Amino acid sequence: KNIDTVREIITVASILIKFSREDIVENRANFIAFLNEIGVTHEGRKLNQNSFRKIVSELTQEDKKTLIDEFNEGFEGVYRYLEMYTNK
DNA sequence: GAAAAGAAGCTTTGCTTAATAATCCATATGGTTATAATGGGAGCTGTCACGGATGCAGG
Repeated sequence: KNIDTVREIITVASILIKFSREDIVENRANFIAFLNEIGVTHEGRKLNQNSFRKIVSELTQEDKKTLIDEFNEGFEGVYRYLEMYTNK
C-alpha cells in the first residue's frame, strides 16, 4: 500500500540527515520539491502538501511502530553510546 | 453511457511567531562624607621513632 511509499520517504530522510545535510528536512516545501525531483510517486503522480499530510495521516499505529523501528536501525552507533551512560 | 464522488490544484485565514521599537533598571563608578577614634589572635598543649642537618665547643 502507501506504507511502502512512506518507507522510501523515511529511508530517503535517513540518508538525508545521515550525510550531514540537515536543513532540507525541517523546511517542508523544499523537502517535497527534493522528493519530487528524485522521483518518488504515490498513485502515479507527484507529492502535494495535502497529499503528504494525508499519507502521513492515513496510517496505522503498528505500522508507525514498524517505521520508527526500521528507522532506528541505521542509527545504532548513536544509540549504543546514548544508553551506555544511562544504565542507572 | 450517465452521475455522484473524490482528488489536484488554486485560493484564503485565523493563528503564531520572530523581528524590532520602547523602556527601565541593574550596575558601575565616583564622590563624599571633615570633633575625635593610634600594635591581633588562635596559637595545642596526650605521639613517635628515626634521622640528618645544624649547632656549639674544646683541643
